[PDB]
Amino acid sequence: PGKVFNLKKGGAVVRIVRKKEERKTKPHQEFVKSIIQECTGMAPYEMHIIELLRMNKDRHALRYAKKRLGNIKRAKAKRDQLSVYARNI
Amino acid sequence: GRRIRVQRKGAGSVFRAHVARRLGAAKLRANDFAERTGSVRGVVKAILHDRGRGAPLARVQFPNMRGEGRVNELFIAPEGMYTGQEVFSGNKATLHIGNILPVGNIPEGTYVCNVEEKPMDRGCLARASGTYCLVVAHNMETNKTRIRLPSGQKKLISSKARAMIGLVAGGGRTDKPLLKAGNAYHKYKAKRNCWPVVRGVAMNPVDHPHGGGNHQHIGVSSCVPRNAVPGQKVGLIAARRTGCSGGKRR
Amino acid sequence: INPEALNKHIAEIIERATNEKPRKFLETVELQVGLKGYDPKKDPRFNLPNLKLCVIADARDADRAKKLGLNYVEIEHLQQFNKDAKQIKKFAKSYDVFLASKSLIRQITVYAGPGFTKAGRTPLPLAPDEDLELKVLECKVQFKKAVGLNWPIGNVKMPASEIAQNIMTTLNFLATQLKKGWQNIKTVYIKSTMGPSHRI
RNA sequence: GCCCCUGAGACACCCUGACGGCCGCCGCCGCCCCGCUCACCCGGUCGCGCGGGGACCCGCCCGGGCGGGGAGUUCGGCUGGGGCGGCGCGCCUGCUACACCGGACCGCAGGCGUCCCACGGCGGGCUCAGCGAGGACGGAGACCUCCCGCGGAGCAGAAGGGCACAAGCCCGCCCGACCCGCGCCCCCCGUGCCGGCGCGGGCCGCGAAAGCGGGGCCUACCGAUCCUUCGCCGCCCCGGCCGCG
RNA sequence: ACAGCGUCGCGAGGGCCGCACCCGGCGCUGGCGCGACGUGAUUUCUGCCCAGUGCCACGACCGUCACCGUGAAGCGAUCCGC
RNA sequence: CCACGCGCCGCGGCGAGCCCGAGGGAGCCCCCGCGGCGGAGCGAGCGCGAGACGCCCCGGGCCCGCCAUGCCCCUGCGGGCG
RNA sequence: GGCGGGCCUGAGGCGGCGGGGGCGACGGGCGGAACUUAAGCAUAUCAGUACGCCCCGGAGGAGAAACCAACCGGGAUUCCCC
Repeated sequence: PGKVFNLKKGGAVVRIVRKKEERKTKPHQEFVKSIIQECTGMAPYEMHIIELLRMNKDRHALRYAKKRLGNIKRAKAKRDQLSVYARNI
Repeated sequence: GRRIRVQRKGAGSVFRAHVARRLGAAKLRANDFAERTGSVRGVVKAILHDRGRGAPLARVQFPNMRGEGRVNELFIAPEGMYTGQEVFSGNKATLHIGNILPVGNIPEGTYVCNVEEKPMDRGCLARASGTYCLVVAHNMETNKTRIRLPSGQKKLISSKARAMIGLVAGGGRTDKPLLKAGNAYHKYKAKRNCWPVVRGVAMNPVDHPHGGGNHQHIGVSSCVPRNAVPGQKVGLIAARRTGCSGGKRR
Repeated sequence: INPEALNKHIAEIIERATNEKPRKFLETVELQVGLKGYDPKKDPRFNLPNLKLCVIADARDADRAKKLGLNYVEIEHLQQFNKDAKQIKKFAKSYDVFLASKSLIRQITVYAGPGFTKAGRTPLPLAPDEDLELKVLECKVQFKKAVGLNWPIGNVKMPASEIAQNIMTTLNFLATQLKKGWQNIKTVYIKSTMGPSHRI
């Protein structure tokens, strides 16, 4: 396969590079995404997904998102992010 | 592997239009503020002969609206035009033979030449020698006058189209046989280099699709589809019914 | 299915049911049901499994089966009926459910046929060799040409909804022998001559 | 009124399902039809006194045709020249073949490209085509008898071998016309491939048994790599891991 | 070749061609026009055939017959439907 | 003819070894100088992995893998022994 | 309508300064063959070559990881040995 077989692999101690001080969007990046979303509005592909959710539930909503965004992981996030707008009107 | 005579025709050079010595284009008066509200008069300077077009060309000058000098415009001559005739032309110009007026104002059944396909096209349909158009009805339903084209189709033009009352002069031109082929060499000496023509079954096979077999047979049916490749369309194009039938009238 | 919702309503048409007062699990129910997506060229023909059944024997029935139910009849007891063949061609007039003997059926083999093929069944297995009435389950989900069909509710004279399990016995089955397993079904409603009920 | 009694089928016992039908009902989707000008495309002029189209075309992106008008090729072989009239171009029987075997030919006399779960396997019985001589109708001729019956019969078809308490014929069963691993012979470079043959094991059949059987008495009746399809137990995905591939 | 003779397409927002696109030629033209054709001056006539094979039909929409689109279904690569 | 790949063959050095590689060295023909090729095979892969003889040569017999299979059993559709 | 200012998108002229073309190699970007090979030929192959085109330098291009690796791990590019 892709690993050699040494039952006792490990003869030197290993330090794990990790986190690199794992950060966040921080206050400004999110705030700005609010400033623009407020004036410009939602894109048409997004509008269809939200409208699918008030009536249909998921399934076909994800299917439109896979075609428009091109990958399920981006689509699963997009369907979920879009849903927050859906449960109000 | 060589293109047919039709293919080389549009290349230009040799197979082009001889236009030298031709006096110029035949067009009506420019439609304008004076023509729209009134009529401008015009003397007939001369009725010259075009080199290329058998049809007489008539030079008529009108008073230029702005500059003092008179502008000269060449009109296809309507039969009955006389040197010194004053063609009164405009929206309010009468139906006396030779005037240029909005087809809508012209009454039903009139004989018209040089009708315009769309408003102010400066001359379009019915220019050939001896040809004419008739207003079947000046219908006001959509400001559209009916026109019977010389060929006889029924088309419509916007009432604001303009034309000359009277048949295009020079009629009966093709009745006389051309006779001696030389009259044909001279006739086409003012037109395209389309004379003399070589038939399809005569040419060797590398040149024409009809080509030549052992016995000069067309080889297949002349009717060739409308949507055929440029090189293929050499036979009768899209025939709806070949042959000679009950005359041509049904 | 809503086991909690309207699956506890199987006794809901209480004194509303009346309708001849048959005496059973209140409303007749019968769980009106239909098949969606079933095609003529599909794949569901077979049988497999208050009350109206009849069984009989000569080697113990008068006490083992007839005492407390059924009827007092031997392996024959028709005679001129086994020659006229009228009532048997449509046994529903006579034997409402057909279980006429097991292990003693040898006596009738000589003169039998048109009614038992018309009715479709006669000698099913309940006999004096077994304690008679141990197999009282003559009950029936039949499928092939028609829809889900209004098949038996599950009896359950017991009150409340122990029949919810029997309603689910039909649910445990039915999805069997269907092209779209459980998807190929169209109606989930409860109504019959009983009276006013609700969707399951 | 009824499982009153009668049909393939209560219909008075209310719910379904079917097709029509449809009030009408859709935060649904396809499709058209008409405006309007504000892109876009036309025509007038010396932009000196304006018109015509119109969200349409067009371009462009895939998609479905049609398309020697173009290209690029290919157009087998043998063979008393070519010869494509024939196929001896793979295969088999009997010759030719000159007594081991091997021996040529658009040389002769012919076939093969299939057919049959019985036309197979096995066990049992049986004797066949017919020479006669007899017997209602009944004679070349149909059947039923004996008798003598070396095969003169039939065994799916070419021909030649071969066969008689059978390899023919009938019956009773039954799947051996099965799997796992091999060798040998035939063509032969002693390579393939078809066709057999001889075995090591498994498992069944048939018969009391010994035996016999991986087809049809033998010699003809068929298929490389690649690729698809599929069967059986598994193995692999490469940094892991789990399902689907 | 040829006059004659017929057939054929077309109303220019169009026919028929050039050309890699740009964009030309027919056309300083407009159906007595321009292409596409066969036949070959008149005199005298041109029969019979639509089966095919061509062509032609805002002739039909029956059968097939695409990308779209979009019904399900599956976790999704997909997969069936119209 | 020259190049480089290959298959044998004859030599020369050395031997489970052997190797002027690119390079570095005040050196040029001299000194130092790896990957490589062997030393172990077989199996599609998981992977697993040769002793027992013999002047040579030929067989024979065995052992290793890939297969089947019978037993025994540990740490276990794992190991052993046939 | 007139007139004058600021901004903005433009129109000529002036001043300074660049830019164009050449070189039989090397170099960077395209456009792009066929003969040939497969004993024929279509996919292949020749070949990401001839030739056409544009551009630069004394070298250019490339270059400081959205990188290989899976190890008791490396560390921009460029070249060379394998």
